[PDB]
Amino acid sequence: YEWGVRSTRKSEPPPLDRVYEIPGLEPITFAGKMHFVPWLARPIFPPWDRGYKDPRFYRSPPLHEHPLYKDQACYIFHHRCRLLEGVKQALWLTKTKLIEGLPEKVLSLVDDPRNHIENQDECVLNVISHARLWQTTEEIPKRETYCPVIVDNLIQLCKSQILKHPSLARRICVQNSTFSATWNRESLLLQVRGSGGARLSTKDPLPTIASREEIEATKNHVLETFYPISPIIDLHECNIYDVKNDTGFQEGYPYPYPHTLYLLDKANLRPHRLQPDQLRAKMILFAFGSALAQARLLYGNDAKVLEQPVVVQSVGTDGRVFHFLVFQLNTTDLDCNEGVKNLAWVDSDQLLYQHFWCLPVIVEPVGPVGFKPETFRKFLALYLHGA
Amino acid sequence: MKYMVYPQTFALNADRWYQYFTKTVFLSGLPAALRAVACDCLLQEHFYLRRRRRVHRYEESEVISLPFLDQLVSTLVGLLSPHNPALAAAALDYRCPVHFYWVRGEEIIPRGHRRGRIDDLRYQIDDKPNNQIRISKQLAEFVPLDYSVPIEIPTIKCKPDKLPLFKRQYENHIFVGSKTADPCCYGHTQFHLLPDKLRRERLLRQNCADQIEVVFRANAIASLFAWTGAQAMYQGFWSEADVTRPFVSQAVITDGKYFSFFCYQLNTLALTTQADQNNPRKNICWGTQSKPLYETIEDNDVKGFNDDVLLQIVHFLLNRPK
Amino acid sequence: ANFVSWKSRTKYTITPVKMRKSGGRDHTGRIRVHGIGGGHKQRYRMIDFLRFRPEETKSGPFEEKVIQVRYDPCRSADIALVAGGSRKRWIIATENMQAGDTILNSNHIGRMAVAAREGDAHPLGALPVGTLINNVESEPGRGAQYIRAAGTCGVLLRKVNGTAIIQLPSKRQMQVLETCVATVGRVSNVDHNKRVIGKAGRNRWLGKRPNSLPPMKSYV
Amino acid sequence: ARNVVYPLYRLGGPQLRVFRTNFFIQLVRPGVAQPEDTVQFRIPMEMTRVDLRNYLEGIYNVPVAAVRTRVQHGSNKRRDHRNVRIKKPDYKVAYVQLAHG
Amino acid sequence: GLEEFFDDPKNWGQEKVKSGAAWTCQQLRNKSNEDLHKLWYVLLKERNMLLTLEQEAKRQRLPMPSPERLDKVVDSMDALDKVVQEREDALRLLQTGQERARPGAWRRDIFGRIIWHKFKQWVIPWHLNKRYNRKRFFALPYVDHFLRLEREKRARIKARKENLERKKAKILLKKF
Amino acid sequence: GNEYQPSNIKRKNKHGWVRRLSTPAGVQVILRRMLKGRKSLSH
Amino acid sequence: LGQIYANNDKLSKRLKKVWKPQLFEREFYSEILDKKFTVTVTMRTLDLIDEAYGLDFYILKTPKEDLCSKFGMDLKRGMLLRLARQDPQLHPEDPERRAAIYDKYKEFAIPEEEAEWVGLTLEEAIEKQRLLEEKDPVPLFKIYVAELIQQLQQQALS
Amino acid sequence: ADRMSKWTSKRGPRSFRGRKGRGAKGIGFLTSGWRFVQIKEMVPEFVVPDLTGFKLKPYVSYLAPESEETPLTAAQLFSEAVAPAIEKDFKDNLEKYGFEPTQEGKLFQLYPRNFLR
RNA sequence: CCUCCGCAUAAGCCUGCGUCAGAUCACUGACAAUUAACAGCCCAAUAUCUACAAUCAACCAACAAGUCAUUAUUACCCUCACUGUCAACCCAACAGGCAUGCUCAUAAGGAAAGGUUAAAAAAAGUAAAAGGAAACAUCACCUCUAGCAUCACCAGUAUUAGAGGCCAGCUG
RNA sequence: GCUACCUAAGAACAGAUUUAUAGGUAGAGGCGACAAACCUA
RNA sequence: GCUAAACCUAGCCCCAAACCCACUCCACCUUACUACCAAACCUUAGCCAAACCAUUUACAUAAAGUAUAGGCGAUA
Ligand SMILES: [Mg+2]
Ligand SMILES: [Mg+2]
Ligand SMILES: [Mg+2]
Ligand SMILES: [Mg+2]
Ligand SMILES: [Mg+2]
Ligand SMILES: [Mg+2]
Ligand SMILES: [Mg+2]
Repeated sequence: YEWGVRSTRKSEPPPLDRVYEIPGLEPITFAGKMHFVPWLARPIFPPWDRGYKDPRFYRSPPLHEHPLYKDQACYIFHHRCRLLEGVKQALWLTKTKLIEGLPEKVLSLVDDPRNHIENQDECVLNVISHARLWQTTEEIPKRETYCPVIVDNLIQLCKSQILKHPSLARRICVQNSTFSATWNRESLLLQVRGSGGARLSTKDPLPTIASREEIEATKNHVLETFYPISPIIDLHECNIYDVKNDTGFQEGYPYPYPHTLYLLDKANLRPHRLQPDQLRAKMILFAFGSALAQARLLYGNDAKVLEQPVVVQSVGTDGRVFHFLVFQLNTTDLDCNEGVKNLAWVDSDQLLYQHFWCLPVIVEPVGPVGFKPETFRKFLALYLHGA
Repeated sequence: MKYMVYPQTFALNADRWYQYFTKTVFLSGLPAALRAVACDCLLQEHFYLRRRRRVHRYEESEVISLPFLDQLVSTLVGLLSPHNPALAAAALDYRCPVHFYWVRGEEIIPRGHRRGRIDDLRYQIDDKPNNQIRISKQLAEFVPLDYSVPIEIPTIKCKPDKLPLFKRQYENHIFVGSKTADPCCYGHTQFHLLPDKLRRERLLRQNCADQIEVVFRANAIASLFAWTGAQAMYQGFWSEADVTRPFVSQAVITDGKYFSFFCYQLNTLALTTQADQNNPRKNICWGTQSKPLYETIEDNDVKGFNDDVLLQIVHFLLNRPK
Repeated sequence: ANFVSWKSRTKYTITPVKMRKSGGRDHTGRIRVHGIGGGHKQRYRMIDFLRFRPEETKSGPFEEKVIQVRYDPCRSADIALVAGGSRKRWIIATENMQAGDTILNSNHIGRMAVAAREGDAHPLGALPVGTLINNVESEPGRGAQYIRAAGTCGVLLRKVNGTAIIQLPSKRQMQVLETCVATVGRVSNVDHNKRVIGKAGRNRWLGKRPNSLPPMKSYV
Repeated sequence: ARNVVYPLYRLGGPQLRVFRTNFFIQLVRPGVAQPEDTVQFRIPMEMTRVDLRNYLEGIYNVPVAAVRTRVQHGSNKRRDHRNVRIKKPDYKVAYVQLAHG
Repeated sequence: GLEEFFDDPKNWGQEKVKSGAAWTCQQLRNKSNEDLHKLWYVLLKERNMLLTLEQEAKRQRLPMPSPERLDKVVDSMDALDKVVQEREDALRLLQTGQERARPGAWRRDIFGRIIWHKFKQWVIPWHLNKRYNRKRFFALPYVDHFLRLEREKRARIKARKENLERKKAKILLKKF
Repeated sequence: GNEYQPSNIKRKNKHGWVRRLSTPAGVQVILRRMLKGRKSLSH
Repeated sequence: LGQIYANNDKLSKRLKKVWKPQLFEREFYSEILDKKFTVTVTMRTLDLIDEAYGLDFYILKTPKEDLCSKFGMDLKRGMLLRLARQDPQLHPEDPERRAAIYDKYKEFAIPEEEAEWVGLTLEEAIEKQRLLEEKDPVPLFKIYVAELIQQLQQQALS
Repeated sequence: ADRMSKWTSKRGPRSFRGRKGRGAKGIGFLTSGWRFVQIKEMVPEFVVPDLTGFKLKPYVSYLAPESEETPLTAAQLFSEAVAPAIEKDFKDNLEKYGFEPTQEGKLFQLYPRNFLR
């Protein structure tokens, strides 16, 4: 069953005038006139090409004359790719073992009560109430309006602790920074083209989390392979690509080392947003991508097991559900299914409030409900990492 | 329906007109590692960040200069939080609307079924600063309330529609950047950047090279009156209950490369003809000329990096409520 | 008239397609079918009725996974988003098909019968005779034209050399070739028949206005 | 110029140049109160804002800074003895703000 | 400056200004092309002067000081433009032999009549110009009847005019 | 009597020169207006 | 296109009838053009081809009015220009076959100045004559140079 | 409902009033976001001479004589422009004398025109 | 004293209570105006992507199943033009109608009475003793037809599609 | 451009709703919760 | 004695003779009057007459309203 009916297809030209069949004679057409005439023959025009070049009427060459048409298909992962099997597929493409819960090295930063902004419930209540209610002139702010403002204001609350820690004066957050990283995985080449908001750069790299006992203990782990799903579903099969490793930056850049990828889901529609398992998969591929490009910038394109492993953490959100991720990239020999594996610590479904009421009901007042500040304790644990 | 005062305005000599609409005296003047972080932001946006899509010239100040100014404010509010703890608890709104609606004057309707009737001429400013800093407490005033100053406000000789100023009817908004339930109603500082139309390259190409600095000055008066005035409305004051204390805010506005600095001291919400009879009091806008932050940027670093411009940014960010 | 049919997309797409009501009208704007028009809006999910299609640079039988068993407005049965290899596609659901179920689309005609599960698709030479089938082709490579509505089923009656004979739910028997693919089991959404519309609102919401044995057929 | 076919510009082509200007211009007095630096003209219909800027710059050496035009509808409401509408012709009005103070 | 829209400030209100003749054509055929360029701008600025003076004359409800020199300046712009077009045309006849500066063709629209079609500039050639090919430069056979009807309406108007001229001639011979 | 409920899109799309010339019968409408002598052949 | 009386008496309803011929997609081989054409044809045309002893004779013998097809007249102009030129493009590298085919139809030799105009409709001949006598006009520089060198050669002979 | 009135740009709905304009010429083109790009080359430059020391006023004195109208035919312009060069080079390749066969290499082509006025 | 009106945009109309002048219950001529930021006027190809409604979107709650999205490579550097902008207004009638946003009695808009008398009859309103009436469609059901694909039915497939039938009380 | 049904993409206050805009169906016709109603008095 | 009355001459009609028109510049089939981008032919039917209607029914001179045709009738 073919798609597209004949009435919507390009209508075939009527068959040629029978004069074009007689071999001896030149037809007499309306091409001597400069207009259609129905009692002369329809001429056959040579395929015209505009000699000069104009940009608004450019017609690019077909997909062989492009100077990088590699026949071996690269599967690309851009920020819009909504994966199918959720986290398992990114764990396969990443060659990593998952560990539920953040490590004690990160959560112990907020173990003492000294690492606290004063009245953190009042401040985070004001960030939630500001962005989700008090923000704009509209009566309720839409998600595209408030979600970067929730993330941005929480980063300003954690940025207000330069008074307690001077080291946070060595980190910036850049935006519209696009990294890229290609790696081989069993049979076919993969690329992540990373274009997400708020890569928080530092001067200093993050100190590693997993010891060599745990990295070595990843060898007996096996990746849970899956089926019928070939594990490249919903990536973008591109033939016209370029293998390239980009940290997003020119060389010689202060604040060069990625710290946290603050990637968010600010689409107003439920179908237009990433489902939260796919959100977590997008975080694993972006932190893997930027950490991997950091490894290619520090160590060449050498498939090896890294001695100074790179650790890049990321926070992804829908606006009220937070998903935390610490990624520990310790091998670049991705193509085998054995050896040491990367390892990642996740926090799933860490909502910082159940719901927000932007109008009073008649009973329940204006404001959030279900607020739980342990999630901001996790957020602020991730901001204080390496300080 | 009301006049629609645009702060970042193409109109010639719109500064003198806005001092009429606003009842302001424009007084010229004012009442280390920061250089490293500033040059890090400059070189970050011009040089170090790799662009996927090619930055054309029209696309520039949307792509290039806007996150430059965002990064400057977020890093200076970062680093200057120990020197000024009021910025540690101060809200930082990025591209957030400020509206103010006031009534200034009277007009008898010249044509129509309403002819010969007093219709007071309303105005609204809708503005988006690039980013503003709002404190829960209020900066102390620069000059005393009801400070006399001998220079006189302009008086236009014609209808404000003879400046290209146009009328619409839409929702009258008085808005500081957030609704009135927010605890941070008062305002510290406000950072603007002039749009692609108001480049000084065009203003030199067109023969209005005089009005270049006027553009800065107009964005001074319309924005800050719409901000301080809106702050005065959130504290309950209005045109008949005039402000009992002066409301003060502050603005560095720029072209991306040239910076100018402004202070604004709202003393009167009494702008109507009913309320400008026993009203000697007036609003005062302090201002500087424009000075370039850097001079050029080549391949690797900046050249001709001025330092007093960073010191006036910092001295704006460093004052405090009491 | 300006009738351009919406039935115009060329490539198969997993996404819903905005479709345009005809109103009962022709391409000439006159009512040919009375009593159509004015329903709730619907989007069209493109169904792949060629059930066995090997994908690009693959062949032979292949497994596929059910991701979601989805209501479809355009038809009576509900459908299944079903992904295998590098491609998702919408197929039509059988009665017990869960999310997460695995379904084998097979091509090899065995020597013996294949004790197939509830929702898989086999050539009619590979089935135990006297089983309920659905989504039956008419040529090898035609695509599944019949036994397609909600809860319907037809039983494979008997087969001759290179030929199977089906009982359609109107009990008219059909002679098709052996190597035409049909899916086993009965179509989902049973008790679509046992239902009370209750008010005429649901008659109007489905796009409906008010108004004004045969011989065993062959295809060999 | 007006009532002249313009040559088509293709990207990379020469500058379009007018050597004898077809369209005239007349500066009228403002019928309302206007600012001191605004000079009001009656542009003919086809003259754009940019043509007027270069027209006053080239021919009259006037430092023009802003130009704002309005098209004025002349009335088609006055009739002959024949009950046939006479149209007073429509005209474009240029409002010119002069530079340099 | 803007004072070139106004004449000599001594002439303001004098209600009569001595102006010379207009340029005739043969006086202008002796001038070079650079000189006709410069004279075009002399007459151009003078014409803007006189048009401001007309519009202010209608504004103040007064009559013009001398409306004749507007007729003289339009007279000279017409003669000068005609001279410049003569030299363009004679050079066109020598260099190419054409007679029209703009190309065209005798075509025959939907309405049957033969029209000089003036060509327009386009970028793409005519056979893939989507809007050009919606124009019909052929008349179908249901038009030839209306061509005959139009032909006979013109022949009636001509016959009426010729006959009416002869009747006026007979009245002249009866009167004289 | 408020049968005429005006719009310019329906007026030009109903009776304009382009719809009149789109058909042969409408071209004959134009030709009869041109032959009666009329000042407006269409909208 | 006519009418019948309903049962072959004039005292019944006069009701109208169209008599359509019987059409047949057949296929022919013109030896002069040397090509197989797929032509819709009727039984009477096949019979006239048989009575003319070939489609080349059927086309070169039948009068333009009698033949009454634009396509058959274009076949006639093709064959007649092929015979009017004695074309080597009939059978290249076989000159005996060319001369045998060309001598078989020697009867219908028409000059080339007449064989172009065979079967053109009047508007198509208006076009062909329009393209014959279209010329870029002569730039009057060349005409005036010719007259002036003529005049200086009259002064040279004085 | 008017037919006699001219269809001007002031007259339709918003979509009609925006499209139709007066007789002005396009200077550039619209781009995405409805952003008009102005092309510098399509704007006419008024080539305006220097009037300094120029001795021709707009009127002619009445003391000047009357002459006879002799329009410039191509025979005259050939005679004075070309004829001395051909008489000189004939008493002692027509492109030598100021003739060009084509003018596709030429900036100011005479047929069809590329200059304005 | 009314205000169930207003003010704007839309559509429509096309200078239609601006100034000067004049003729006429007591329009003509001249001149002048509506200034773009609002709104129209857009988009470089070729491929390839777009399963998870909206409802304060959170649970719940569903069915009639829903209004919103890119990436890959190539090309790409100039820039703010054009048009709308007025009014007491439109379609009718010689009563009515009109989309939307705000205001929900008005900050905006207006005037039911030319003067008199206070007859009849008529219209409307208020008061009144005592009395207190003196067929089609369609859920559902049945029947018949129809084994099928690229312009309806239908991008549907017999659980489908189509055609049929069905007292007391008050009151001029 | 009314009116009847339809379509596209909307809106409003709860639908077998009301409605603006643009398109479609044309007289041997259309359209009809069929009044042999309506289809510019 | 008000209202009015009057008025000749615009033009037109019928012949004859003769074969007409149609690019100042610009714009004009897109929503005509807008500077500029990827397909034509296919019997006229009926009114009316026949006192209805149903086949039928007109579209130089002279032969001649003759031969003919025709519900052998109206009529042609
Ligand atoms: Mg305008
Ligand atoms: Mg705009
Ligand atoms: Mg208005
Ligand atoms: Mg009022
Ligand atoms: Mg009265
Ligand atoms: Mg009573
Ligand atoms: Mg009869």
